[PDB]
Amino acid sequence: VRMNVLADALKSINNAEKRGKRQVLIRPCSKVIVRFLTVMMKHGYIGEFEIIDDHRAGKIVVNLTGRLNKCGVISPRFDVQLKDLEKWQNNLLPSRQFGFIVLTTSAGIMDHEEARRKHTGGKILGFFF
Amino acid sequence: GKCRGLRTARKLRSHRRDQKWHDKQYKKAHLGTALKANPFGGASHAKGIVLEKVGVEAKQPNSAIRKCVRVQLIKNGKKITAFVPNDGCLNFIEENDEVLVAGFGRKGHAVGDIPGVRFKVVKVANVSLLALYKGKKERPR
Amino acid sequence: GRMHAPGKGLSQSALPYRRSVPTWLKLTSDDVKEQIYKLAKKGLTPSQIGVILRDSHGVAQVRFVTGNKILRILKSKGLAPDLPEDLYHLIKKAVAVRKHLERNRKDKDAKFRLILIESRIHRLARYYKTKRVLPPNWKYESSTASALV
RNA sequence: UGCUUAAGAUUUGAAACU
RNA sequence: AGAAGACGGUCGAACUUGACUAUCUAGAGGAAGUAAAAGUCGUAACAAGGUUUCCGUAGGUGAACCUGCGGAAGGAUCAUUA
RNA sequence: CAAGUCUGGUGCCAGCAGCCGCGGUAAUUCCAGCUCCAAUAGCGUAUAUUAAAGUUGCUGCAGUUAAAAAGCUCGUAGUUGGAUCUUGGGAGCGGGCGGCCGUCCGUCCCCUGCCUCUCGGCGCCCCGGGGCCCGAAGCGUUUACUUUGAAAAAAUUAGAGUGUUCAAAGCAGGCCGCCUGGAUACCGCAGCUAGGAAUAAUGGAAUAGGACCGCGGUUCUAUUUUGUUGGUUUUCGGAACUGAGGCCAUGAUUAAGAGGGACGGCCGGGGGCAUUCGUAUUGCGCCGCUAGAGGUGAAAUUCUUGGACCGGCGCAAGACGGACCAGAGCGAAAGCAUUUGCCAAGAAUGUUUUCAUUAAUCAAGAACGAAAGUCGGAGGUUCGAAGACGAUCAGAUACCGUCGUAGUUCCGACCAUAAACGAUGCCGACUGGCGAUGCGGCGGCGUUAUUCCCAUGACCCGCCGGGCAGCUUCCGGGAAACCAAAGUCUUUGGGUUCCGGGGGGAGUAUGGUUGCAAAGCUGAAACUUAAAGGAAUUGACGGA
RNA sequence: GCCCUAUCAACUUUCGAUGGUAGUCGCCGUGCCUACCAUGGUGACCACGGGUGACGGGGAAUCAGGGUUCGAUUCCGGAGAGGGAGCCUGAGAAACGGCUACCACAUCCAAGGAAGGCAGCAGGCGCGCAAAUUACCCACUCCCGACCCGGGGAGGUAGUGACGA
RNA sequence: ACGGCGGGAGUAACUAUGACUCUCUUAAGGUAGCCAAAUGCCUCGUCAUCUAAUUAGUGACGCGCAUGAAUGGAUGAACG
RNA sequence: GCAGCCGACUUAGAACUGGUGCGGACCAGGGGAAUCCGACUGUUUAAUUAAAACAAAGCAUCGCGAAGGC
Ligand SMILES: [Mg+2]
Ligand SMILES: [Mg+2]
Ligand SMILES: [Mg+2]
Ligand SMILES: [Mg+2]
Ligand SMILES: [Mg+2]
Ligand SMILES: [Mg+2]
Ligand SMILES: [Mg+2]
Ligand SMILES: [Mg+2]
Ligand SMILES: [Mg+2]
Ligand SMILES: [Mg+2]
Ligand SMILES: [Mg+2]
Ligand SMILES: [Mg+2]
Ligand SMILES: [Mg+2]
Ligand SMILES: [Mg+2]
Ligand SMILES: [Mg+2]
Ligand SMILES: [Mg+2]
Ligand SMILES: [Mg+2]
Ligand SMILES: [Mg+2]
Ligand SMILES: [Mg+2]
Ligand SMILES: [Mg+2]
Ligand SMILES: [Mg+2]
Ligand SMILES: [Mg+2]
Ligand SMILES: [Mg+2]
Ligand SMILES: [Mg+2]
Ligand SMILES: [Mg+2]
Ligand SMILES: [Mg+2]
Ligand SMILES: [Mg+2]
Ligand SMILES: [Mg+2]
Ligand SMILES: [Mg+2]
Ligand SMILES: [Mg+2]
Ligand SMILES: [Mg+2]
Ligand SMILES: [Mg+2]
Ligand SMILES: [Mg+2]
Ligand SMILES: [Mg+2]
Ligand SMILES: [Mg+2]
Ligand SMILES: [Mg+2]
Ligand SMILES: [Mg+2]
Ligand SMILES: [Mg+2]
Ligand SMILES: [Mg+2]
Ligand SMILES: [Mg+2]
Ligand SMILES: [Mg+2]
Ligand SMILES: [Mg+2]
Ligand SMILES: [Mg+2]
Ligand SMILES: [Mg+2]
Ligand SMILES: [Mg+2]
Ligand SMILES: [Mg+2]
Ligand SMILES: [Mg+2]
Ligand SMILES: [Mg+2]
Repeated sequence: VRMNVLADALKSINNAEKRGKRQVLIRPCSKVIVRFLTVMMKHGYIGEFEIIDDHRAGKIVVNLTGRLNKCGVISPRFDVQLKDLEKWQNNLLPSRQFGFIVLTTSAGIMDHEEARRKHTGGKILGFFF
Repeated sequence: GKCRGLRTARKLRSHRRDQKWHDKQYKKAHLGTALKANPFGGASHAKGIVLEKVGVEAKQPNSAIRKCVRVQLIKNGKKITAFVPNDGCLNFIEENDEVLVAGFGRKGHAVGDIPGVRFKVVKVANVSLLALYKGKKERPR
Repeated sequence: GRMHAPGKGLSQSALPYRRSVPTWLKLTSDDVKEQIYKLAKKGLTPSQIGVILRDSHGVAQVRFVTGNKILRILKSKGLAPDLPEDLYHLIKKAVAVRKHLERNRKDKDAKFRLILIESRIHRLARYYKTKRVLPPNWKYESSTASALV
């Protein structure tokens, strides 16, 4: 069964691109996933989504544009200091121009370019480009 | 890998620590009884004493009789088929001498056409064989 | 995914979004509490209670009208049996099977289902010995469970 | 609308851009 | 003040008598195994290889191999009619 | 892998060659001349070893057919585990989307508790009263994680400076008594400090011994003062024990297209025990007529005038349940088909019932496991290993044909192996369609019977769950045959079990262990070899 | 905070194993040891037992990032002087270029007896594929003493030297 | 059921016991297995060990004057 | 759960003392490593042979349905 919902959603958002869809539905509503989608929205990879509320694990309907190559998820979760984040973006992204490793810290969920601002590191959740 | 947890280290390391033993170059070189059953004992040269001169056929397309020397070693007491490399240099070897045997070069393995001969001859009676063959030196009479 | 069966079935109830009460139900929250003190005092399991209540009384969920659920209601008075009913019917089942094996030696199938009922017992009883509805010296002994009828 | 019908020595081949 | 000397206790190497780790000798020859340009008797296998092959199990025979009792198709049938 | 088809000798001989390969009377590869190359005061040959090796794989491997997933479920450690609890407000500057609000983006700052109406009150506003705003003294009931701060022997390494005539080194030296230098950085795993509170664990009230807020009781102890001072009593307080109260908005998150459990009608060669029927096969009996009947390619051993073979009536016995029977159903797998009955179990669907993470996979340890085989007992129709015999053949100890023991069947104790194959581990989803077929359910024109019709049966047209399957396709992959999975994989990570590292030696030796035996589970090396093997293409070939 | 092995899965305990009390010894704290009572302590999170061609650490060679292999060897810290036990003087040693005995190896003898220890520098024997002068000097750096002043095969300078640069 | 189980000399590609047979006459012609044994004349057979030294013992080789399968062959705890 | 009465024999744990002597007489198993034959128990040549011989359980053959088999 489902040990990671965020890890069955970024694959359910991976299999709609290689087909060429427009809008898709995900079954559980995590607060992590919600802070994740509102990370990808600030960079404008996707459109504006919405959440559906029953009194359960709510649902989400995402609108998709055409700039989203591959959204991923790391398992398991690690700890990444400031001298490891270089050796992750060395060999987990295409180039140094774009792509966004995303990681939670004690300050909140943010990308690595921001983690350099705030001089902070913490546990990793995934990557998207 | 197949398990990918955060605290699965004694499973990974006690799986690699077993499956290393099925390598061939790890098992022959590292612990095991190959260094025990090496006739040299983990070294690159060995002296010996000749006891007989014999020849060995060659294998397929080829048809000749290569030349070999049965040698008994000093430090163990085992018996080795050596090889006389050059042309006609069997006629400089007389019985009950000392030869300095070197390994051939495929790490203890049969080579070329010659069936099962590991080791070759470098020096004879403390006279280097390239000089005894060429002419720079001469057998001590 | 079932426990001891390869089935993957999907068939159950589905409560709607609307939690709230209907209008033709004029019954009070404590008149239903007397209907329950009546029925369980006569003697009936909590599930069959929630079946009778929606077949001759017209109530969907008792949680929506009263404050708490059925067994928790009974629990604050003293009408609940000590062992729960689903354990009770997996002992009545493992008994009627051990009887069939005793009169039938060559029944390998009932010999095979007995081990799995025994596993769902020694698997529940250590859920209840941590939720602490049982003393830690309660043991499903094989040949004396029939006394605890 | 069907019966049988064993065997045959060791060796010996390779291609360049203007 | 005290030279030798003794009683017994202690510390105890060392000596005759029991078990474990690693190394060695004649080693029978009984038995194997592999490897060697050209030997003998045969035809089991690859074409329906001339009895369709192959696994599991027992029994037999100079040799490969044969024959039974439930499997598989890696087969020569993806099919045979109201 | 840079560089002679130069000349003379041997003629599968002698020899070179790490690998493919050369030599049998014209050898560019052999022994020699000539010439030619690469490195140069150095160069080759052995051995140990690291990179190349994503051929040990945490980053980063494979498991249908090539090496490869236990026969099948259960199961304690272990490893991994669904959703849910706090939003915010002002202070400033840089700037441009827009008719001084601004709709403002960027970025810094400020708005955690008192144990302090006991620390004890540094200032500071407030009107001897306590008092405000606020330096610190000494807790604030947690780990895991992250950032900072101390601490960390030199040499070495990385590195500035310098002109030993340069350089590798070395720490010196440069100007007319003078001026310096001899630096820095880096230094995991744990412990101490100091802030951070997303994620990941773990806590309270539901037999209410509940948490505060005060009034009443019973045992206690320390001091300053009733002058100096001795029993006793309090005040003031600081400890228990204990009676009736008042009060909070007074207390149980939701009920997973996660899971258990109850009920409801149904289904099926599912399993165990009993009951019944059926021709046939062999054998036997009495009759009926007659010289052949079996049997192979062709024949013979074999039976027969004491009547075989065929025909009819009967009768015993022990097996097997066709045709109906299909790319249909059930079962964890092996497996399961005559009628009838009893004993309990189980899937799927229906469900506005129930409890509220009870779940997933699984080292050791366990149940079942076709055939054959073993020790016992009954029962022995038919077939039939071993065996004898007749032909065939050069020879057949084989296929062919007659007879035939052990076995084949039943109950009881064992053994645990198969191409136990879909030669594809289990849970989880996800991403195209098209027709079908099977259980449960939802509607519907209409025929069909019940007739007296709602309702039950049979067709017909649709919807939904899951169960074995099927065609078609540029999803996608793959060495290719081929697959809605063998797909979502260099754009590499959903969780979690077992197992392979060239071929043979070899599933052998020994050592343990279960078993009455046969045999089974764990399970190496020594040596030996450069190919063995999988998928497609062309040709020749076939008693296809 | 460590290398290989489950063909080592159960161990320890009146032979002190794990604890309580009072003592003895010793520089002090303790089963370190006696006397009396209790029956406990570790282990699949790999105890116990066995191997190691194991001296440990600072570090060295190759390397993208990860890592593999080597560290006998000039600096720090421990162990030992043929093997094992015992003890004196002394602040400090179970010391060995100090003594007492056993075992093994070993010298001179008038045959009564005596004495010894290179894994200190040189140099031979041996074993080996495998590794240098029985030279010179306290001047340098430093150490010892009663001490400016005497000593030091520690050390330095030369000889061998194609490890290598 | 008593009882029986011999022969014709070499066949290769260096010793060469000998492959595979040669070869067949009077009913078939010593298989599985064991040994100088309580059965083997030559005999104190040859080899290794047991002893200062072993015609005996134990282990092995088989060409067995004249071993052998219910005239029973090989086996192995307890007992004498 | 206490008092009082009667009463049989054993086992265990310490202390002292004797010239190392203590089951003090009687009673009272020498032991190990291997071969051959027979399975064992049992029985016999009274008066020279008690064993490797017969027996024995197990195993396997043969005649016979009563006027018959022996
Ligand atoms: Mg990985
Ligand atoms: Mg070759
Ligand atoms: Mg489960
Ligand atoms: Mg030839
Ligand atoms: Mg064939
Ligand atoms: Mg055929
Ligand atoms: Mg065949
Ligand atoms: Mg046969
Ligand atoms: Mg047959
Ligand atoms: Mg096939
Ligand atoms: Mg070259
Ligand atoms: Mg290597
Ligand atoms: Mg591979
Ligand atoms: Mg395979
Ligand atoms: Mg399999
Ligand atoms: Mg298997
Ligand atoms: Mg240090
Ligand atoms: Mg949590
Ligand atoms: Mg039928
Ligand atoms: Mg297992
Ligand atoms: Mg039987
Ligand atoms: Mg038969
Ligand atoms: Mg035959
Ligand atoms: Mg059978
Ligand atoms: Mg059986
Ligand atoms: Mg399995
Ligand atoms: Mg291999
Ligand atoms: Mg191959
Ligand atoms: Mg050290
Ligand atoms: Mg790497
Ligand atoms: Mg490595
Ligand atoms: Mg030191
Ligand atoms: Mg001493
Ligand atoms: Mg000492
Ligand atoms: Mg000295
Ligand atoms: Mg000495
Ligand atoms: Mg030394
Ligand atoms: Mg001095
Ligand atoms: Mg010195
Ligand atoms: Mg020099
Ligand atoms: Mg014989
Ligand atoms: Mg003997
Ligand atoms: Mg005889
Ligand atoms: Mg017999
Ligand atoms: Mg014997
Ligand atoms: Mg007797
Ligand atoms: Mg007598
Ligand atoms: Mg007598």
